[PDB]
This record gives sequence, structure tokens and C-alpha cells, in this order.
Amino acid sequence: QVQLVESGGGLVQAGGSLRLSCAASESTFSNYAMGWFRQAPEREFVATISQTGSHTYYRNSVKGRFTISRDNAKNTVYLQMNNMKPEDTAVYYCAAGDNYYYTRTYEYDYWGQGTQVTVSS
Amino acid sequence: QVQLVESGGGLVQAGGSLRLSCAASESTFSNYAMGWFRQAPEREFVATISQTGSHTYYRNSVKGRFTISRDNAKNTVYLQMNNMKPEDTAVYYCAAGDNYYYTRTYEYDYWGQGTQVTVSS
Amino acid sequence: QVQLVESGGGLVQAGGSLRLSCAASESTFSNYAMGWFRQAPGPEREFVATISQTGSHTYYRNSVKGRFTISRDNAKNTVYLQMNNMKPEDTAVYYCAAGDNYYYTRTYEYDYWGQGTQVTVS
Amino acid sequence: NVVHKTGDETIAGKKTFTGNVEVNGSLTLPTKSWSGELGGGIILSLRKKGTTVEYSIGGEISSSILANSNLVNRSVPNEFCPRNRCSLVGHMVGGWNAFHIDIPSSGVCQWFGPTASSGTPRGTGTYPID
Amino acid sequence: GNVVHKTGDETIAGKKTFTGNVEVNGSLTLPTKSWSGELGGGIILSLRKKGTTVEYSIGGEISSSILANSNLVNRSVPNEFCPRNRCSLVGHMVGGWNAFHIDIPSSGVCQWFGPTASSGTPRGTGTYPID
Amino acid sequence: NVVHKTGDETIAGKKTFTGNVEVNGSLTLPTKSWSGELGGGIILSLRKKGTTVEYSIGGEISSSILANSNLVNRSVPNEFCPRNRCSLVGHMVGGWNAFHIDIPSSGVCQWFGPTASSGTPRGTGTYPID
Repeated sequence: QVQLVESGGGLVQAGGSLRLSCAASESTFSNYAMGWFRQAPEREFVATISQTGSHTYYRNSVKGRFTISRDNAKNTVYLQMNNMKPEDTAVYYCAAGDNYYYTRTYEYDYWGQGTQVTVSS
Repeated sequence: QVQLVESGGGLVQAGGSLRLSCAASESTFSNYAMGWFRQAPEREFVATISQTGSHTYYRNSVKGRFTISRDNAKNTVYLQMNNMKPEDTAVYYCAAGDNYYYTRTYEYDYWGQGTQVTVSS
Repeated sequence: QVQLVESGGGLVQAGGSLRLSCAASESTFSNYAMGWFRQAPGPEREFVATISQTGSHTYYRNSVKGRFTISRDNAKNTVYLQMNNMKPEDTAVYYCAAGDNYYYTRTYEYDYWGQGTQVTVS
Repeated sequence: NVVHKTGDETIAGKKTFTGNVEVNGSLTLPTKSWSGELGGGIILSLRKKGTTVEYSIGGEISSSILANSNLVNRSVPNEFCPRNRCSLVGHMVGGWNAFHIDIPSSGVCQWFGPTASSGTPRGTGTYPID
Repeated sequence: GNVVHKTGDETIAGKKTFTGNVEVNGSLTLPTKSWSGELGGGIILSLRKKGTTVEYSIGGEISSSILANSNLVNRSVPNEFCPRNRCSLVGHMVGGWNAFHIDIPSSGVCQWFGPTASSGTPRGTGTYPID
Repeated sequence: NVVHKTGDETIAGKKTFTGNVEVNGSLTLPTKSWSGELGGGIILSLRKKGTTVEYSIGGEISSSILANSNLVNRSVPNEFCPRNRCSLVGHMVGGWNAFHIDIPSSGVCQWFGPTASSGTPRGTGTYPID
């Protein structure tokens, strides 16, 4: 019960910041755990968040730099990326699934179109 | 506890048919899943059947050619072998166990004496 | 929660007998499975014998079967290890432990411990 | 139309007990069974009792089952499907190898061992349903 | 007298069949029975039966050679704890990545389905059905 | 103040049934959930229903977890802790590797795989609280 529209990556130089957004048309958005995945062949989880925002989970390489958050009143999930590094370059995807504790692509059910994020220097 | 006696073995031309029977000496037969095993190498399952006969399982090489069935009123299990191949030459054994979904000799508890089946090319 | 105090350690010569005792400070002793452990290879404490709450079940390391007997007297809040036909391999510090299940064999599977009593064979 | 302290009786309506209940005899809940070959030779045998499904894994792997692949011969029927993904841990006869099969809410099970084309998978446990 | 009330601590005899939904806000307690024994080769199996489910726990240490696919002959599981269907109880060996299973068939003569093994600490808890 | 053989009704008091009870509809007990990262990236998600806890293992191993080590990021809360130690057998995605995690009465979970620093641990089941 979700169609995900992601926005808007871009170019950022090292140490810079970027905020990604992922919105759903449906108010049933609050029934899903959300995850951000990235693909530099194979897509790795970055951060996940439970339905109510009560639980979050991060990859060790992004901890303390990235923050996942959600605004259920706006049917939107965000990824705030601070102190960006060249290894953060990838196409980022938002996904909806039933549990935040899942970390693999096949454990999520609905996907966004993907947004390119490039970090330089 | 079951005493099992096989019958029906013998010579058959390639492409021919043969029907094996395994009669049990007790009405407790209906409490057991039955299996047909063959020993040319180790003893391998050929077909299994649940207590009521509602479920069957076959080894890939005998699919569409062999049919396992049982007559609980007669305390007998059958193996109808059609389009026989030299492949099929072995001593065939009937066995009684707890579940048709178990496939190893070790997972069966009572055995018949075995019957020889020979297919010529 | 239980406090365990071992006694009976000492010198014994090969082929001799020695009985260790471990007394719990409270009647709650009967709610616990008891185990005897030792540092024989050392420093790991290896189980020797265990006994269930009521004494209905016992379990022994193979090397001590037919030589050692674990027993308990719930009326006295005490568990015993009777060691017969003692061998040099039995020289060790022995420890009494209390836990919930006699089927456990590892130190971390027990919750309360005695001080350890030295047994010296020859 | 009153329930008595003796006798065999049938009682309709939603009954809510606010206190503690003890049942000294048996407590029987609705039950339904199913078994089928998920794919690649693997059998899954299920029995639902209330909100729990009892499973046992059977059969013999007899064709190539790719790592992470869908088992497409038979799905777990809707009435046995969990609300969310369940991972059923099993063991392969004769060695130390373990695997797991996931049952998602759709009932299209997935294999999480490595790519395999032989062996005898086994394992009994439970998973929850709504 | 002999009617069940909407208040009070009471005892109710007879087979009671609830055709609708039942909700229990407190605890729901069924009697339990337990058994434990050394199946063979140092392996202990401990069981707790409650209703139609048996909770198992694997204990002990492997202290003699247990052949692959072998019967564990020191103790069988008593009839009251035996399942109708053969069950495969998965366990794991402490300290590595090794799993095994022990089958409990309807006869209660358990079988080891790991490879031939002669040491290690087997553990694992779980459930199997009974009827 | 009497229980009827029809109608939606609330029944207070400790009720002891000395015979057999059958429930044709659903039987609902109170439920409570909890999830947390035990340590080393491993998440444990729990749902308690009466005297049984349903568990699911999640997350990804993200740091070195020593063999036999305590998982110290989060303990299982007291209301989900068992009376007797439980050994939950799990499997690592993509290969044949199994592990187990013990949950003692303290709730300080312990890892019984070998020393590990990567991989995806999974497994669903139950454990009793007594």
C-alpha cells in the first residue's frame, strides 16, 4: 500500500551535507518501516526506521554522520547526510517494509526510483 | 509394529510394466507412512506415501513412470512401475515410518525382505 | 541467592578416599541443581559431577565414573563429592556451584560459587 | 441459557475473562494441516493451532536451488502465512551444515543456504500467524 | 449453587466448548510434566510438556564417539512425551558454526543426525508437538 | 451476575476449569513487544504472549563479537527474561553456518558462534518464560 517518490540527490564536496527525501502518496505510509539503501552490482542498507520512528538502525560506516527520520503527518522519510565522504557516492534508494530490523533488499517490499548522490575531493 | 512382505518382482522388458505389493501383517499399518526403496550402491528412496494416501513424493528419475498407492482396508501398499528402464534394476524394499516427507533409510522403522526387479534393454 | 562454603580438602595418597562438602547458608538450597568443578588441566574449571534439585538425576564426567559420587542432603543444605580410588589427575582446586539445571556443564551456566578447596593426591 | 459448574455445555458469544484462568484438562483450539513441495525437492509440512503454525522440513534437494532464490513449486497457503517474514532454521543430515528458509507474508518461500543441488534438509519448530 | 458467575473465584467442571472468541486478560495456566535423561554419548535431553507442546533443552557434553545416523540407546523418551510425527530437533555446538539435529520419532528412540562426533558441547532449545 | 450460553460478556474472578475446554474461535492472551540491538549489530525482536516469547533475529554483524561473549549494548528486559537459560539457534545468510545466542534469566545475552565480525544472522522461534 505505497508508491515511493524519492528526491533529490546531487553534488556535494567532501565534508558537505545533503538531505534526501522519500514521499508516499498514501497515508498507509505509517504502516511501514522505511529503509535507505545505496548502490555504488549490489545494494547495501544505510539506515532503517520503524513505523512510529521509535527505533532506528545504522551501518557502522555512517553512524554519527547520517540521520534517518520520518514525518508521518507528511508521509515522508528523510536521510540527513553530514560530513559526507567520497565512499558515500552511489544511487540511493528508499524502501518500505514491515520491520526496521531487516537489512537486505528482499526483506523490503516497495522501492523508490533512486537518486544519484556524488561526493568529490 | 509391522511385519512387511513384498511380492511382484521379476523380469520385465524395457518399456514394460510391473506392479509390486507389500502386505502388512497388522491393521496398525494405517498409522504408518510407507516408502519404497531400491538397492542396486546404498539403498535410495523411490516413492513415499502418507498414512491416508493423501500425499505422495517421488524421486525425480521415476516421476510420471511410477505410482505409489495404498489400500488400508487390505493393509497393503503398491508400486506400479510403467515404462521400465534398465536404470530400475535393483532389489526393491517396502518400509514403514512416521512421515512420508522423511526420505532416508534411517528415518524408516520397519522393513520387508525385498524383491528382485530386473529390466532388460 | 545462595552463599556456598566448601570444606574437606587436603592431602590423600593414590588409591585413597576423600569427601568434600559444600554447605549453603539457606534452605533455598533445594531450589538449585549443584555441580562440582575442578581446575585439573588448569586454569579452565571443568565440570566433574552435577545433581538435580531433589537428587533424582546425576551426571558425571567419564573419567570419574565408578570413582566419584555426588550426593545431597537437602535437610542439611549440603552437597557432597565422595572421591574413591584417587588418582594424580584428581589433584586440583575443587569448586561447588549452584544453578538451575543439572544438565548444564559450563561455568557460566551456574550462578553461585564456593571459594574452592585444594585436593592434593600424593 | 446459563453456564453451570458441572456438565458438558456449549457456550456462544465473545467471553472475556479479566482474571486468571486455569485449565486442568486439555485445551483444544481449531486445527488445519497442509504439506507440499515448495521447490527443488524440499517439502514443508504444517499444522496451524490457534495463532501458531507447527512446521517440519522434509524431502531431498534434487535440483539446483540458487542462494536467496524463490521456491516456486508451491506457496504456503494464505491461511498459514505469517504477518511478517519468518526464518525457519534447519539442518542438513550427515554433517554440520545449517540453512534457513524464509516464509514471507505472500507464502512464496525463499532458500537462504548457499547454492545447493543435493542433501537432506530437516527441522521442526513453530512460527506465528495472526 | 451450580451456576458460573461473572465475579468470584470458582471451579467449573465438565467439558466446556466456546463456539465464539475467548479473551483471557490474566494468565492461562495448563498443567506441566517434565522428564530428562541422557539419550546417549553424554547428550542430555530435558523436556517440559504443557498441553500439546513439548519444550526441549539439549544439555550435557559429547563424551564418546556418536556415529553419524545412529540410535541414542541409553534412554528413550517415555511414551507420554513422544510425538505422533517424527520431529527433527535442531541444535548447535558451542564455539563454532556447527549445527546438528536429533530426531525424536514416535517410538522415542532418538537418533543423532550430525556427522560422527566425539567431543563438544551441544545446546539448543525449542518445541515439538504432541498429541 | 451469571455467565450465559450466548452473548458478549465479561467474566471476573479466578476461574478454574477441572475438565476439558475447547475454543472454536480465537483465544487471545495479552501481548507485549520489545526490540533492541543486543550488541555487535545483532538485533533481537520479541513478542510475549502468555508464558511464551516469540523471537526474531535481525540486523547485520558490524563489529568483532568474540566467541562466548556477552552482548552488552542492550539486555533483554526483565518481563521477557526466561526462568531457565534458552539457546536460540540461528543461521547466517548465504552459507552453511549456524550459531546460537543464549538468553539467561539476567537478560544479558551471550554469543556462542566463533569469533565473528560480519554476516547476516537470522532465525525465528520461541522460548518459554516460567
